[PDB]
Amino acid sequence: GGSGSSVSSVPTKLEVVDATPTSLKISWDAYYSSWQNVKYYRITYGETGGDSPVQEFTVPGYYSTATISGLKPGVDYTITVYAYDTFFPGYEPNSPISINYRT
Amino acid sequence: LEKHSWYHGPVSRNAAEYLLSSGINGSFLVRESESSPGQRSISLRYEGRVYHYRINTASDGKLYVSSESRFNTLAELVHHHSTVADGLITTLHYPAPK
Repeated sequence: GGSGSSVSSVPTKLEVVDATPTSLKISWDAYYSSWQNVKYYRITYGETGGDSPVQEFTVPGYYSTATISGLKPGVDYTITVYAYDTFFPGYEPNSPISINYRT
Repeated sequence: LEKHSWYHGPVSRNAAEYLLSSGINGSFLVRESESSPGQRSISLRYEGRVYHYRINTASDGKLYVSSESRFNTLAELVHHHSTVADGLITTLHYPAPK
């Protein structure tokens, strides 16, 4: 770590509020609650460090959670939430938030 | 393309109304007409009603819902009417889920 002092894993600002073997429900209620006038979220997810397909969908800016389904049980996925406060063509936000997790 | 969060492809008026059924003020989608292929419409929720607007194409190929405000692309039109209602019942705020 260094230099006599501590090292931590980076924490996630996402919460997993529901889990079954093939699905996870994530909440960003405690983060994009502060960053505001969100129009929609784009959620992406794929097997962590996999060759696997990265799937995506969008939900309205007033949602606080989304379900990710069709997962492999017990396999680690990386889930990333992008908040969009504008529809301006070609805009991408500065700081998406993510989590690594398995059912 | 249907890459955009607000674009839902061919959806009838009636199906559009049910899609907005659980939305709030400013919920909307852009769809293709089932009865007039090639034509596009905006469906927008406001105060317990759904407002349907035909998107027009002028002869220079620009798109508009209000004559004063014409754009090169659907994305520019949506961005514009998300900023200012400009003839719509309200601003485009939340795209119906996708």
